[PDB]
Amino acid sequence: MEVNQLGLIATALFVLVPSVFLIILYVQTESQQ
Amino acid sequence: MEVNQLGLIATALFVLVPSVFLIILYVQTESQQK
Amino acid sequence: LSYSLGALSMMGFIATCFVWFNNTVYPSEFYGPTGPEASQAQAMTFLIRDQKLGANVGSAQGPTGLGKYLMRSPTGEIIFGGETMRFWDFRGPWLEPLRGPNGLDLNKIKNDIQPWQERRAAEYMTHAPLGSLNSVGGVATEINSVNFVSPRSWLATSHFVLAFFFLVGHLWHAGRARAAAAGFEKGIDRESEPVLSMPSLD
Amino acid sequence: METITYVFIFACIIALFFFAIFFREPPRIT
Amino acid sequence: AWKGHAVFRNKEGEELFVRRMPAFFESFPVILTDKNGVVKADIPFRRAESKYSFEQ
Amino acid sequence: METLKITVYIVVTFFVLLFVFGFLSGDPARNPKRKD
Amino acid sequence: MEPNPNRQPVELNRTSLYLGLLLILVLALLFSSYFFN
Amino acid sequence: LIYPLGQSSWFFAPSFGVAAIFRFLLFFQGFHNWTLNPFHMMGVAGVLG
Amino acid sequence: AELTPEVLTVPLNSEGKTITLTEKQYLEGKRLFQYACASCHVGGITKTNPSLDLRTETLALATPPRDNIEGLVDYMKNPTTYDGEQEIAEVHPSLRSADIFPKMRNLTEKDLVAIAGHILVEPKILGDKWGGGKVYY
Amino acid sequence: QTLTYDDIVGTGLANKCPTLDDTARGAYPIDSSQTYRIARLCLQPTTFLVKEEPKNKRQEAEFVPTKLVTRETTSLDQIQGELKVNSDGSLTFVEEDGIDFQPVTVQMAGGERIPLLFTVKNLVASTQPNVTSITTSTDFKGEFNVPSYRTANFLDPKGRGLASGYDSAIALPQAKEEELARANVKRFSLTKGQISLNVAKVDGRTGEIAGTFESEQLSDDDMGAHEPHEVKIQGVFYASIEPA
Amino acid sequence: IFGIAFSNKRWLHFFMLFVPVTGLWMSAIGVVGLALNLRSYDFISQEIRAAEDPEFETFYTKNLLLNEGIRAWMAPQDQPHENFVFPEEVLPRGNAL
Amino acid sequence: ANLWERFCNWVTSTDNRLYVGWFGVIMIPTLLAATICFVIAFIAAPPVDIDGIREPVSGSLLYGNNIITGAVVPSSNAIGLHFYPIWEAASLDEWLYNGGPYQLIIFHFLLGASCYMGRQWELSYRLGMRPWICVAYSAPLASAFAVFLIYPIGQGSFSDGMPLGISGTFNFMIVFQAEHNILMHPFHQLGVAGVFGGALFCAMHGSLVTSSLIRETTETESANYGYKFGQEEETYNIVAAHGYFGRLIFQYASFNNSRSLHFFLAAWPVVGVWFAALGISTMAFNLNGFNFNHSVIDAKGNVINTWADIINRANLGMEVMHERNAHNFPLDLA
Amino acid sequence: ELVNVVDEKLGTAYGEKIDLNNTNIAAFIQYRGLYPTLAKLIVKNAPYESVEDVLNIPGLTERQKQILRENLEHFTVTEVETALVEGGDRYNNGLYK
Ligand code: CLA
Ligand code: CLA
Ligand code: CLA
Ligand SMILES: CC(C)=CCC/C(C)=C/CC/C(C)=C/CC/C(C)=C/CC/C(C)=C/CC/C(C)=C/CC/C(C)=C/CC/C(C)=C/CC/C(C)=C/CC1=CC(=O)C(C)=C(C)C1=O
Ligand SMILES: CC(C)=CCC/C(C)=C/CC/C(C)=C\CC/C(C)=C/CC/C(C)=C/CC/C(C)=C/CC/C(C)=C/CC/C(C)=C/CC/C(C)=C/CC1=CC(=O)C(C)=C(C)C1=O
Ligand SMILES: CCCCCCCCCCCCCCCC(=O)OC[C@H](COP(=O)(O)OC[C@@H](O)CO)OC(=O)CCCCCCCCCCCCCCC
Ligand SMILES: CCCCCCCCCCCCCCCC(=O)OC[C@H](COP(=O)(O)OC[C@@H](O)CO)OC(=O)CCCCCCCCCCCCCCC
Ligand code: HEC
Ligand SMILES: CCCCCCCCCCCCO[C@@H]1O[C@H](CO)[C@@H](O[C@H]2O[C@H](CO)[C@@H](O)[C@H](O)[C@H]2O)[C@H](O)[C@H]1O
Ligand SMILES: CCCCCCCCCCCCO[C@@H]1O[C@H](CO)[C@@H](O[C@H]2O[C@H](CO)[C@@H](O)[C@H](O)[C@H]2O)[C@H](O)[C@H]1O
Ligand SMILES: CCCCCCCS[C@@H]1O[C@H](CO)[C@@H](O)[C@H](O)[C@H]1O
Ligand code: OEX
Ligand SMILES: [Ca+2]
Ligand SMILES: [Cl-]
Ligand SMILES: [Cl-]
Repeated sequence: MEVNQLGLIATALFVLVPSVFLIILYVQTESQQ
Repeated sequence: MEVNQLGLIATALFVLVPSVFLIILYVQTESQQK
Repeated sequence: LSYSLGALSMMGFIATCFVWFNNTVYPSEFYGPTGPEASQAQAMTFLIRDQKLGANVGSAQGPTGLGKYLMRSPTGEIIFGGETMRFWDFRGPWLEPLRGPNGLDLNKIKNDIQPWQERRAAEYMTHAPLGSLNSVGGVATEINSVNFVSPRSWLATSHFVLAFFFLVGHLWHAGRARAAAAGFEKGIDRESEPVLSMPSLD
Repeated sequence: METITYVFIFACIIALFFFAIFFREPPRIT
Repeated sequence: AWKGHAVFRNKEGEELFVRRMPAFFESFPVILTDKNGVVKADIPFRRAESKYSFEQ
Repeated sequence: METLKITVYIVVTFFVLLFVFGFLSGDPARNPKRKD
Repeated sequence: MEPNPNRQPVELNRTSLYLGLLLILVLALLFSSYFFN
Repeated sequence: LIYPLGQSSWFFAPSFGVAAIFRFLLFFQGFHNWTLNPFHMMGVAGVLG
Repeated sequence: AELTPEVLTVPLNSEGKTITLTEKQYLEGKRLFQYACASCHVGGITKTNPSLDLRTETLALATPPRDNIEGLVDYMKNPTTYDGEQEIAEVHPSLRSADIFPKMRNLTEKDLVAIAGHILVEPKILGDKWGGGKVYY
Repeated sequence: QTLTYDDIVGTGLANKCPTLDDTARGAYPIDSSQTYRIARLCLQPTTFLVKEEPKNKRQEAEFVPTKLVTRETTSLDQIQGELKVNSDGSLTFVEEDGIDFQPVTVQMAGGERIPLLFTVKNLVASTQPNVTSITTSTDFKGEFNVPSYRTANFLDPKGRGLASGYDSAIALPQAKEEELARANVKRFSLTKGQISLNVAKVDGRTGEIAGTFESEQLSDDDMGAHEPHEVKIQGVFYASIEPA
Repeated sequence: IFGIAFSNKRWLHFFMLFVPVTGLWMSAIGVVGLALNLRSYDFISQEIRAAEDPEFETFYTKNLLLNEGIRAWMAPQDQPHENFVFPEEVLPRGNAL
Repeated sequence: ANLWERFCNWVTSTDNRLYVGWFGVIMIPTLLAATICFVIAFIAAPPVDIDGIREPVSGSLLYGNNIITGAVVPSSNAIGLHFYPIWEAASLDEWLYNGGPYQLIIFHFLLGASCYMGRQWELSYRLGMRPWICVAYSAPLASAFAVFLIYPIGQGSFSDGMPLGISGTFNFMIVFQAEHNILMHPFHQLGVAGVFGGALFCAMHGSLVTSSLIRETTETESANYGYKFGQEEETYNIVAAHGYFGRLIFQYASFNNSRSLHFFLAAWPVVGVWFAALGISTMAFNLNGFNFNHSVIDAKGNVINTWADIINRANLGMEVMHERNAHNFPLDLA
Repeated sequence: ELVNVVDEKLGTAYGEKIDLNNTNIAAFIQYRGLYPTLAKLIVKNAPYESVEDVLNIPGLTERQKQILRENLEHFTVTEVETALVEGGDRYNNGLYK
């Protein structure tokens, strides 16, 4: 199908950028105290 | 130019995945009890 | 009481299907045609009309490639075409004279359709059980003119509603009867809360 | 690539269910 | 490039005007009227009872 | 297909029997309070 | 249930972060031309 | 307010009535394909949720 | 706009005589048409044969002509195909076949005139809606 | 011993042609002064073969087996027509009417579905000369018409058709039309098929015959959107011959 | 029963505010787009495939045909200032209906 | 004890991380079967001839769909209400063409979800709870029965059941409006009151409890840490919340009894959705929404349109276009 | 060049008169006396090399011939178009009201 060629990286960064933000914050909470 | 259409996401994940691995490890080191 | 409520709910669902499909103990002379019946009667009506005009209804190919008037069921029986293909299990006294061993019989269709069958098919096609809550007969887009909702629709809808609420009543009273017999229908005893004596899930 | 993407996201969600259920932070009466 | 202004005429030589698409419509029929808004030609959907086809 | 049909019939029968015999196995008594 | 005595904290100091990001970014600057081809 | 202000006139705002609002729903389906819109879908999830 | 005597004036026969129906006749005609005919002819179409409608222009080209009171009254006694060639009382409601179409059993000559008047007046009110089908709803 | 509709319904027998016993090896005399008709012709397909579309023209393509996916809806039946005695003693069946077509979809290895209008519409089929009696050595060979699988009102999923529908790709209002012409302009196919009927059994007393058939015809071309496939249909047939 | 459960009553009741309030806010953003006819009307990849392949059909293309019927059949009376006159022959209709 | 007793004790055990129970022994296999078939079909099933006219509709991702357009497509109109298990097909290829996955999925789902409801009764009993959470769940459950089973029965075909997909759902809704004028039906209107009202009261209750949380935390921590799981004291001041809401409207329009309040929160959406389900289930037998087409007439007899007549024009557009190759005769009678 | 043959036929006499070789049978209702008795005979005995050949239908009564003679001005004949005559479409072409 003739899909938008930027859709793949749009979807990938849409997932990865906020997910890694949350993982960073979670892991550094676990490592506290 | 007729570049490989996967080159963009290949480069983006090549940077992002290991960089994020290191940032996770760094930040949780800083937050450990001093 | 809860046992009987479950029984009556089941019976209500059964009666709903009885009045919707069965035309023996709910004769169509009195209750109107069934939904399947009226749809079959429409196909019969235009088969009769177009055949009178000269159409060879056995060899007439419809737009999809299926027969416009006649086609095969998934097991080969000759049945009416169009959307009424779904209703080929229908049986009724105005239609059975046209049925032979392999289903609807083309020679009987060509030669043996009587005026009373044309009348009954026209009557049932135009009293199909479709109509509005304020009793405007016909499809939802039809204009006001005909005051009609089939008794089959009134009886089917009313008894589904009642059967459903009686299923709810069964669950209500069955669950309450269990809780009352075991002694906690009024709530948890603060000094004897069962979950507090159970091991943690994790 | 579209189908892979859709099925990948779905697979991540199902894995998330597994962790959210069996590796939840346990509820503790304080 | 502009192709130029299209003037539509029927076999009797009357000028006809294509009904323009309003912004609301993703798609729109093709209907031609005379200067007084009377329909004179169109592109039919069903053909069997067409009266206004460009061919006719 | 015939083997599939027989297999499913056996599977369904198995689980239905578990359901029926399970609820016949003194279910009112399986509560935290009064057992009767 | 009893905790696992083999667990260890993990560390990455700031210099190692900078060295690692330099490695990743320079590797990307090098290989990206071949990814686009 | 915003929707009719973007359109040609107040005419295409919802009229204040039961059947008039139903017409508004069906207009949005036929002209805007509003069921396909992910912002409507999130609205549905929020209301039903 | 009003339901005037002019609106209620319709052809009595093929020879130029008119008859002016009363408002009570018009109301009776609407009631009787719904009672005996609308199950197939709602809005002036024909559900079991949509090629033939009740438009006045269609009735005028029927054989014998049906665009007048006498023609319509005769049709309800002894209906024919559009070319007049076949009598169809056996499949169309009529006084002749009131035995098999029981709703015709109690229709009087006065009732048939009212039904005929309804069929002729209604397109004068509704225009293309009469016999137009869903396109004009 | 005579089965009713309720005996047959749902069994699959309604899609099967009548058979004759192994004892039916007789001969049915033809009176050259008598007129005859076929009161019932039935064709029950048992195999659908599709000719593969090869990349190499030096390679001779073969007919390969297929899987029927539209169930027991395939047989032609209740067909009738004149059975003429020609001056040279050959017989010619002229098909008049009947359930003489079935849409059929078969599926090739790998998933490609092949719709066709399996048919003997307007069949004219003749025996060899000097057929004084129909016997197990009698054969019928003839041609028939294969009209478009969809008729002229059929609308595609974007609403385009021949006698109805849009005449353009309305979802692409400013696309160039030339590349879409084959999909936009619907065309109605009409081709010929060929069939052979091999008589294998004859009941001289009843005028019934049965045997095997093979027919060849083109499949659906989707109202001109793509090329049809060549199909070969094999099966059994039954016919009842009567003085007319 | 479900695998997860609330354990914090303050979170539970904040979540009850958050969910419907956020949903209505999202629907409002879509309507702001429709003010400008900035619709999610089509999937371009679907339309390109369907235009070239008259056997390709999904529920998405089926609903567009419904929309086309809605527009043509309701517009003359619903938009009287446009003075639409759509001759019978141009109205989109399937077979028979 | 004996193996059957130990088995029964494990099945009904209150200590399993997920409760099994006797309803669960039917629920778990049926829901796994429906889930696995759904996922595989959604990804990889070939097109399905939903309307029995040899016009297969593609539902799966690999066959050209995205998440929004994809579906598991209902079984063929040629099947109608006939039971079409895998072993009734000559081959899987035939089963797939005719929409076999849809019947397998909805029948296993409906059975499994019915057992989910019974399982909610069962665990409440084992835990010493009151029993009626399962009655609240009967409202969405009845709605699923309405669109997957009752509507097909009334119309005579599973091809008219709701498709298992996002755009297929919209298709079902639009066709339903054309054929039943559901928007003008009071049971659907009660349904809307139920879900609009449910969302309203959800936001209301959430906002009122959140507004009266008792101060237990500092400015730099989430107020949620002010509540501890299992504490005996209430975590908000219901007297303050009622004092607010009773002044927002008037005193007697506000709940001061938490039990009354939460009963209302349960009953309003549950009853409204019951009527929604009954709307679909009775329009299944063609008792349709109010029809006021040409209800207003002037002194001569001209039709004076109302908004109902405009609705009618939209419905007609849906009617004449839906299933554009399936109707040969002038009336759509099912 | 690809051509829609029905649109093409609308530019011939088929788009102006009742084509005895092609037109669907309901068109004979336009004129007095043709439907259904003559209309059936005309469609059954089609095609015709000229309009006047309709008078040669075997079995026509003298009154039927008179009616046909009065209506020859409303008839035409063109080449049989497969797309208009297959599917029994001359007896029912999928159009009602
Ligand atoms: C508003 C309340 C209400 C009303 C008005 C009705 C009304 C009706 N119901 Mg419904 N029903 C209801 C609620 C209601 N129901 C509820 C809550 C349930 C449980 C969900 C049901 C379950 C139900 C079922 C299962 C059926 C009905 C049926 C009917 C119809 C026939 C009733 C009948 O004959 O009963 C029977 C009467 C009795 C049992 C009393 C005794 C009758 C004796 C035995 C008769 C003997 C007759 C014999 C000829 C005499 C010969 C003697 C000889 C010597 C000469 C009637 C329209 C029937 C129907 O038509 O289905 C659509 C049907 O099958 N109802
Ligand atoms: C099984 C029960 C049943 C059925 C199928 C019918 C069917 C019919 N009735 Mg009868 N009738 C009934 C019971 C029933 N009735 C009862 C209980 C009474 C006493 C009130 C009557 C008195 C009666 C009269 C006086 C008339 C009829 C008429 C009719 C006909 C037209 C109905 C109409 O227009 O409804 C209109 C529709 C409504 C009024 C909608 C009802 C919606 C209710 C409120 C929904 C209820 C849901 C549920 C029960 C509530 C649950 C609450 C929840 C929180 C648990 C139709 C054949 C008419 C007729 O034509 O007679 C020849 C007529 O004039 N009926
Ligand atoms: C599953 C079915 C479903 C669900 C749950 C929804 C849910 C929603 N729809 Mg969608 N819709 C659907 C199907 C659905 N829709 C379909 C199939 C279509 C066809 C495309 C639509 C077409 C549609 C349109 C055209 C619109 C919606 C909108 C909405 C949102 C309305 C929120 C609201 O409460 O406004 C209600 C109104 C308010 C909350 C405004 C404030 C009201 C004040 C406070 C009232 C005060 C009253 C006062 C006291 C006086 C009372 C007097 C009394 C006598 C009456 C909500 C997300 C609306 C939207 O997206 O808005 C952004 C909208 O415009 N929908
Ligand atoms: C093979 C493939 C690819 C298959 C996929 C096919 C397919 C079609 C997938 C579907 C894709 C999909 C999911 C689409 C939906 C997309 C969509 C519209 C998303 C909306 C996103 C969004 C941000 C919307 C904005 C509005 C919003 C915030 C909505 C949130 C809705 C939401 C999560 C509501 C909560 C629902 C829910 C089940 C809550 C459970 C809560 C719970 C455990 C209560 C139990 C409970 C109650 C008590 O009272 C107490 C006291 C306790 C203690 C307790 O426990
Ligand atoms: C220029 C000029 C003239 C100026 C004059 C200014 C002036 C002085 C004015 C004076 C006023 C005056 C004289 C006249 C006023 C004129 C007038 C009549 C205006 C009309 C305004 C109007 C139409 C208002 C309508 C709005 C209204 C009353 C809506 C009622 C809605 C409704 C259904 C309410 C309550 C029903 C109900 C059961 C709600 C429960 C909801 C719910 C579950 C809440 C959850 C909940 C509830 C609790 O309860 C508590 C505890 C908690 C925990 C909790 O979760
Ligand atoms: C398919 C799934 C894929 C998953 C993703 C995998 C992520 C892999 C991430 C690997 C990143 C590792 C980087 C660690 C970087 C890092 O931590 O370095 C510092 C580290 C020092 O270690 P120490 O023993 O001092 O420990 C300190 C601790 O805090 C480290 O954790 O040395 C090494 O790791 C030795 C090898 C790397 C030496 C690399 C130096 C490169 C110099 C710059 C080169 C570029 C410029 C060239 C110009 C010509
Ligand atoms: C028979 C077995 C049935 C098992 C079915 C599997 C159920 C899966 C349930 C959700 C698991 C993931 C939850 C993660 C999140 C999680 O772990 O939450 C756990 C959380 C626990 O809340 P607490 O009160 O303990 O947390 C309080 C404080 O920690 C907040 O800081 O629960 C909620 O918040 C309930 C409200 C959200 C409920 C979300 C429901 C989502 C339903 C699924 C929707 C998406 C479907 C997409 C399909 C493609
Ligand atoms: C369906 C069961 C019908 C009912 C009830 C009534 N009519 Fe009818 N009508 C019906 C058909 C199938 C036809 C065509 C018959 C044919 O083969 O020609 C008709 C025709 C008429 C006509 C002639 C229309 C024309 O254009 O010439 C008239 C005047 C007519 N019908 C009147 C009429 C009246 C007054 C009725 C109630 C008393 C009535 N019809 C009932 C089908 C049905
Ligand atoms: C569909 C086919 C099934 C039809 C069965 C019809 C029922 C006819 C009688 C069957 C009786 C079943 O027998 C039932 O199972 C076993 C057999 O000892 C018993 O065993 C049970 O007893 C006690 C009751 O407190 C339970 O706590 C215990 O865990 C359980 O093992 C049940 O007490 C008995 O009632
Ligand atoms: C798309 C790319 C994704 C890449 C994802 C990479 C994931 C990397 C995960 C790193 C996990 C770190 O694991 C984390 O280790 C720290 C110590 O280091 C643990 O922390 C533990 O030790 C520290 C330090 O003594 C204590 O202060 C703390 O109280 C204790 O819990 C955490 O309990 C654990 O969660
Ligand atoms: C683990 C289950 C994987 C799902 C299997 C999908 C069906 S199998 C699939 O069928 C296609 C269509 O016939 C073929 O073209 C393809 O070659 C084949 O792999
Ligand atoms: O299939 Mn689905 O939709 Ca219930 O209506 Mn008839 O059928 Mn079809 O048309 Mn309309
Ligand atoms: Ca031989
Ligand atoms: Cl559709
Ligand atoms: Cl149909």
